[PDB]
Amino acid sequence: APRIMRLVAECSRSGARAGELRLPHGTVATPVFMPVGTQATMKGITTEQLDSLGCRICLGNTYHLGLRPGPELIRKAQGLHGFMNWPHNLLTDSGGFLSEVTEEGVHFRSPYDGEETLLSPERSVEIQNALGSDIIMQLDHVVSSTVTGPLVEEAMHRSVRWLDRCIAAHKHPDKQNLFAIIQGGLNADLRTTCLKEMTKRDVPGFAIGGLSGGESKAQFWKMVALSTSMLPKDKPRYLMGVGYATDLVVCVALGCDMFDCVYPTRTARFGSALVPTGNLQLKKKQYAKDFSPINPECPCPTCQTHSRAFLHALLHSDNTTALHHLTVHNIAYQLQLLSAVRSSILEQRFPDFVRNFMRTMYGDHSLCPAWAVEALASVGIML
Amino acid sequence: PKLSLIKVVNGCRLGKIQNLGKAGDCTVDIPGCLLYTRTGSAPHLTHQTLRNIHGVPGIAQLTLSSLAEHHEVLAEYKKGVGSFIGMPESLFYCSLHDPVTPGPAGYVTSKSVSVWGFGGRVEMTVSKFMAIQEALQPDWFQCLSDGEASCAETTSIKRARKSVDRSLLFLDSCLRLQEESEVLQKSVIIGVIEGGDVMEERLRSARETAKRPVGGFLLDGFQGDPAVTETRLHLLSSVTAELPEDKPRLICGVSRPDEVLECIERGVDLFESFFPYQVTERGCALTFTFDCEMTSFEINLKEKKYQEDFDPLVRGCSCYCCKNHTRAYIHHLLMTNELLAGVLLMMHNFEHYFGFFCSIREALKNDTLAQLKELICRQM
Ligand SMILES: Nc1nc2[nH]cc(CN[C@H]3C=C[C@H](O)[C@@H]3O)c2c(=O)[nH]1
Ligand SMILES: [Zn+2]
Ligand SMILES: [Zn+2]
Repeated sequence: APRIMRLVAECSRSGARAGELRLPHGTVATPVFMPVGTQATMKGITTEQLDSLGCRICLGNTYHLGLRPGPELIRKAQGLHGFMNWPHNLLTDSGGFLSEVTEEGVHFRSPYDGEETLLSPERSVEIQNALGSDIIMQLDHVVSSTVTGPLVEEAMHRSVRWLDRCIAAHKHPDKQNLFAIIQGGLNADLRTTCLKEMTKRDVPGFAIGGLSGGESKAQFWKMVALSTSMLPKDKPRYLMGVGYATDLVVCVALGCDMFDCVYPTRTARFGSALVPTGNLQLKKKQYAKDFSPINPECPCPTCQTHSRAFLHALLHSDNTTALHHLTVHNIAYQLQLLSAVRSSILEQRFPDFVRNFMRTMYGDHSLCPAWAVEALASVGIML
Repeated sequence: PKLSLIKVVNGCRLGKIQNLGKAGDCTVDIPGCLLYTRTGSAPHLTHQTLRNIHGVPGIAQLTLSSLAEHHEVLAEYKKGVGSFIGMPESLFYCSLHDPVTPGPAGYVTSKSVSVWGFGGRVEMTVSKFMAIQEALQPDWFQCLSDGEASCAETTSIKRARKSVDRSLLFLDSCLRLQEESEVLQKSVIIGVIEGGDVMEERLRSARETAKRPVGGFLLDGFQGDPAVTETRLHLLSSVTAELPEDKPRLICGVSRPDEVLECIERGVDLFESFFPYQVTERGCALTFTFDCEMTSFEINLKEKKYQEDFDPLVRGCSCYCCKNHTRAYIHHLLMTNELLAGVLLMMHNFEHYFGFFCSIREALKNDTLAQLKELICRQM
């Protein structure tokens, strides 16, 4: 089967990978952070702005589109690409993650009594076919990482059976790429079983699921490392729900290629702007007379044009443009960070880049998060 | 401000105002509109999305009500409001109040006038007013004035008489303060014509203010709901007949296309552009033709008939929204309370409005404003 990913450079020290994805709406360099496009439009960012930031792939919430405007209208609107006028790539979820799960599928009850809606694996593939996204996600049985017991194993085996049902229902692999989702929770044995079982399927890509749900950071990166150690080297690895800057840098070192998170789009609404030292709380009065940009090294329209003081003024007004400015910059920070990570991999200086990123973020290495020091040390990156 | 009139047909002044700006190399065509802003920003539009609109006026309107509470910040910034808001290339006329959210009346005295912003009320004497303009450093700025003689309540004749003398006292005080400031000498003060609904005081306000070396005139107190009444329309013509032809005439609170044409016939040059903002704030898009609550100039995109309408807002429109998105997409953004709707609607409603003012100047060159006026009013 044709590979959708080609590795361009690898870190001789760690598991960092630089590559590019061949997708129906253009090629995407990896590692790549993928913004949730459904929230960016809700944030007042047009297609032209998001394209100007260099974003060549963004997410779409299948469940959100299932409520409004529904798969019937998206299909009539020349897919989700034509509906929002996005010229580049799109990744949609299976839409299954108020909901009961049986072998038939995920069940949604109607509010204040009423008929149910059953999202089966076949229904999910059909819904994602109407959206026309370039990457589609398997319907999986998701249990939270905080839960323990028999449901974890019950959800993992069901996720494998649903993967086979999605593969059978997916009749156009030439137009859409189906990804499997590694479950198995925080249990190393169950996850190894899911890794051994799911990697036998001919899917173009794999995703690491069931993580970033309140579990301890030690259990987090070790489940990431177990996943990347058993996932195909010549296929992309997608870590779902990870967007914090340190988490991205660490998980790239562990071998992840794709990431998504609503984090950059949300903190922009809270007045926070992402910077190499963390974040600026621009709503606070300490920036009322700060006549410098958020980041002079940031290429986004906000930093090339406006000061922190002016953005502080808008945050203390009814201007909705204050959210537009920060959403633009916060997305640009994510794309700039991941492209800087990629350049370090191509230039064989990823560990030195990680040491500099950690030093700028936390200061002395003894102030770095303990989980990140161990995770980076497991792949030969010392601070 | 060197004003040059191309011609005057049926009372409409067609021309241009040259020698404007810090460099003196700017021109403003009359009749025209000013870019409407809130807290130094066009609503829903960053400096990036603003460049996506065709025919943006070269002069933008600022309001003291949205910026006075930022006095200390702009004072420490020293470089003026245009550079502060990242719009140093545009001209800026600072008016006193915001036309859509002006605040409660009854705070005007002979010693101070109040404006309202996001943080609250800002009381400013003539000294504080000129200190704020010295920090904003606008190209033009409305002088401190008493415009509360014009209200819905039954105003007294003495109250209309007071607004003339009070605004004149404010005018002469601002001119003494401006002459004592190096920075404010670069700005152009605009006289404000008051007098309420009393014809005698309206005429006296126009004659007395014209006797001052102001660079223009603000016609205040003619705002009408749902539009300018016939009593104030006749009041407006009597005032403009007393004003010099060599200086611009500005009006506030008049932005709907039907009253705009009525005021252009009375000799009014520059208008605010807050009407396309109001159309946007109710999820509506202007669709009225000019070739050759909600009004009939617009459509409501929250209506269920646009669920599957994949046409643009206006066929043939060259704006970003109409050339890239559909009514179905706009209707969807409004149902899900997404802020892109306010962005995409404001882009179209500004482009439609700015193009409507192009048709006014094009029709004045062709002496066909009566046809354009008939086409506007036929859609009501
Ligand atoms: N389909 C799907 N989408 C997903 N998005 C994010 C995750 C992974 N994080 C979620 C999984 C369990 C945790 O409680 C956390 O809330 C995921 C998944 O495991 N499956
Ligand atoms: Zn930036
Ligand atoms: Zn348009």
